[PDB]
Amino acid sequence: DLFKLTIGMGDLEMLSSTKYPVVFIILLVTYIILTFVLLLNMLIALMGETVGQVSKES
Amino acid sequence: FNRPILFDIVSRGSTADLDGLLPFLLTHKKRLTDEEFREPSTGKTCLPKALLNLSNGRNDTIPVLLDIAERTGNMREFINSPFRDIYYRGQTALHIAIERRCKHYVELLVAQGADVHAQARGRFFQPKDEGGYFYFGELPLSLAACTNQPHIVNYLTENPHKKADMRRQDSRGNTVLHALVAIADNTRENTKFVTKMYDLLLLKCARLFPDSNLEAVLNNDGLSPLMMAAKTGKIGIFQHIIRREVTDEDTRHLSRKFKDWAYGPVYSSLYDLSSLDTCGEEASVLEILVYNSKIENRHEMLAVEPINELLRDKWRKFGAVSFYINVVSYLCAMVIFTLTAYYQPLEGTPPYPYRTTVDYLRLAGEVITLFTGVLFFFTNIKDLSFQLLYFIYSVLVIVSAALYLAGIEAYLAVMVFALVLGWMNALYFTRGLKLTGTYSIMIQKILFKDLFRFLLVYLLFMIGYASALVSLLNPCPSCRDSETFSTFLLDLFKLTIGMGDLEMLSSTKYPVVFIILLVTYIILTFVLLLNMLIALMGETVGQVSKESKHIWKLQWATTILDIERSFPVFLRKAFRSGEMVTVGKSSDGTPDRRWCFRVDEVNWS
Amino acid sequence: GKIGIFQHIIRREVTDEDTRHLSRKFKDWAYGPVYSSLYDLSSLDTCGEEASVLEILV
Amino acid sequence: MAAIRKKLVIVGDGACGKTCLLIVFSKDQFPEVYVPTVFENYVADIEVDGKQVELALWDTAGQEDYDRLRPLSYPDTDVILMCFSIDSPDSLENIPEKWTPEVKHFCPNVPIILVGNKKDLRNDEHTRRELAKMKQEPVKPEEGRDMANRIGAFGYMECSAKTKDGVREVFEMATRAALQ
Ligand SMILES: Nc1nc2c(ncn2[C@@H]2O[C@H](COP(=O)(O)OP(=O)(O)O)[C@@H](O)[C@H]2O)c(=O)[nH]1
Ligand SMILES: [Mg+2]
Repeated sequence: DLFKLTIGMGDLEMLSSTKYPVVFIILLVTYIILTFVLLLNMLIALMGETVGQVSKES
Repeated sequence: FNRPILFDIVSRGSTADLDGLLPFLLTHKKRLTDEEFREPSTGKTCLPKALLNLSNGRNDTIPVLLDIAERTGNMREFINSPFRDIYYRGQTALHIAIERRCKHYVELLVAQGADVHAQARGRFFQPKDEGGYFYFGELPLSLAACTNQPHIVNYLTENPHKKADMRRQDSRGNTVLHALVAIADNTRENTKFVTKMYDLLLLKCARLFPDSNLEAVLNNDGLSPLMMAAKTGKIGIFQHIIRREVTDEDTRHLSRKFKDWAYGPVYSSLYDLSSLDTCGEEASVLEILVYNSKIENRHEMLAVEPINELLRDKWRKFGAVSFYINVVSYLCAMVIFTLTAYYQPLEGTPPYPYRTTVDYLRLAGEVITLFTGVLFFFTNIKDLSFQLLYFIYSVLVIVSAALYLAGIEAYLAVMVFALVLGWMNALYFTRGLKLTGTYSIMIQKILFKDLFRFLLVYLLFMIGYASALVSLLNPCPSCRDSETFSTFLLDLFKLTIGMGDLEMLSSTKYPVVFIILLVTYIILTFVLLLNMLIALMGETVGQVSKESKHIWKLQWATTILDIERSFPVFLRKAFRSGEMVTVGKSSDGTPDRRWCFRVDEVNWS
Repeated sequence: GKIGIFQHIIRREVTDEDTRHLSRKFKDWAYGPVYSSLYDLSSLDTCGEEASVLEILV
Repeated sequence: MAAIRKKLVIVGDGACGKTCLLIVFSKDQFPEVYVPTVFENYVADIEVDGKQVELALWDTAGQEDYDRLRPLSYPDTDVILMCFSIDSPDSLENIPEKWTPEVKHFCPNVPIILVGNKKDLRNDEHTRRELAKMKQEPVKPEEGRDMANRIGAFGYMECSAKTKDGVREVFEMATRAALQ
């Protein structure tokens, strides 16, 4: 369910189970933003090599 | 006769006019050091004015002034009158005679009895960071040393009258050797006399005082000249000190790089590991170099052969084994914590029965994670790139344990948050890997702190705005009651993400203002997220090609030093690098047993 | 927004002793690089009696 | 080894034995006729606990321009020797009112010592008669400790520059406090 949620909208049914939905919201949003930052880093690596390492290596 | 005309007489160097000053002073009981002969703001007496208006390097009015001063009996106060202005406070007439490169006048004042240990405490005599221009060590000998005046230094240290000892320290504790490290740049012309004068003064202090090492007098900050060079980013003097060789037999115990054997081109050199590897006994130059040094020349100094080979040997001896042991231990501890939280029954209010064997396993795992947390507190309070995140994790787990003992169910949430931080912290172990290195270096800690600030602002905004909206709701879907706020917060978050439904608008009495407020709220939330992403990309691209190409050495050095600091001091000494070798006889005649590291090199010239 | 004449008027110093009332940048003392100058504050920190060059400038 | 330098500042009322105390400590000879208003630009070598300390004796006066340039002596000080004559009490009652504040404003967190100079006059008949003419008595040692209690100073010792009694232990205490 979490893989489905992180790949696409999932209606957030799990907050029905939780006693405290606010902490669940905070965890979800921080996980999404951390995943976005990690994606941005592991893809800016290639972009940085493309704009930084073609000076004499290409 | 008068200050305005007298200051003109000394500037013009007219000895024929100063003839009547002495009878005037005798008949009026006046001395050249009274405020009638001193500039009020700068306290500059006659002699400092006489020391800048020099023609052909000589000013004949100065001997006349000194002769008048000795007759008045104020020679000591005239020769040592300090400036009082905040920008030049403490500057006596000796500093002016040393800055002007006038050895003859330096001799004259030192013979007459000038204060050879006068500290210039002015704002211009402060480090550049503290808002100054020329920091030379505040002493007359330090000024000459930093001005590249070997003859004046020799004269000051070998006066028949009064010699300035090289062991003296200024207000900040910087000795003459420290002042040569704060005035040393990285240019080739500057480092060819800073090192030369450094060695000159070191040998001079070695012969004068055989039982004292001038490179061992720490300043007020606890830094020797080597550690100061490492911290302040001075590569040339740092290399000279770490590779120092002296040939004179009397003072050959000051060397640090002892040649051991040679075969044509190849030769083995034993470098001395003094302050480079203290095993935690005192500050170590390596630790200041990796952490405290904020200069861009950190990688150059880490590339110095003794340091680089020492780090490589530390990695070879126990670095990889202990690193993998730490990785396995953390991973297993986190898995245990995840299991114990999961299997926790949470039947009604805390605490819960541990009668069952599975319950006993939960209790044991909780004890294990509590021990890990309290260990992290012990380390942190002993201290008092992931220290802060290991601390916050431990504070969170202890707060959860305190809530669980109190009987508050809320513990799960706090305890869950701690576990999340534990998984994020594991990335420190992944710092070395090239793929996720750039993320583990600075993102996970600095970006998490800025992110915590950002979602703190976001949560306060969202909560206050939810209260503002529910103020508008129809009291009696989302009708106003006791539990309105939480469900309304859920709905608001759902609309922010995109999975929300406009069932909110059906309840409200005034649709138009509700729509206006919601559209504005989407605007501001989008602005917050956009600014968050802007900061993210900005301090992501802050890392550049030169950075990402140089960081790895520094990060591996951080990994190895942390692993080596994690050990107890006896374990630190057990895995020491290098071996004791009889380098040679000391000043007292006893052999010097120094821990030395063997580095093999070639010279083809 | 004439920077040159504004700058000159701000630090106008008249060496002549017959008419020194015109000067604004008096020199209390000056040893070496440091110059301690009394800058006249007339029409700058007006305090509401007169229009302030600060108010117009900002 | 290296001799550390401590900055000592001696403040007090007019004619309370400040410059005389400094001269007695430094040159070992009580001035006979020409006592200077201020004894300036002198460093004195003292040994405390087998450590060499060079005391940069700074003198302050209350006459003419000296009142104006007394504030400039305070910066970078290490110990403050506030002075009051044992014979003259008016300094004693003035010490808390003016001297304690002036020193505190320019010298925070700096050791403070108040010293009873001209101690020899305590038993002097002429000075006792002069005080009785103004309905006054010489400062008692208990009064000195009571004054030190108000300020909270490091200590209170009496000095007699003319007799060269107490002129050494006071500076030893001052440099010991400065070494802290
Ligand atoms: N009886 C006595 N007289 C003193 C003593 N110290 C100083 N005097 C006299 O007091 C006078 C004033 O002292 P002085 O040092 O000039 O005062 P200051 O300039 O305010 O310190 C001097 O002329 C001394 O002769 C002392 O210990 N005992
Ligand atoms: Mg005096």
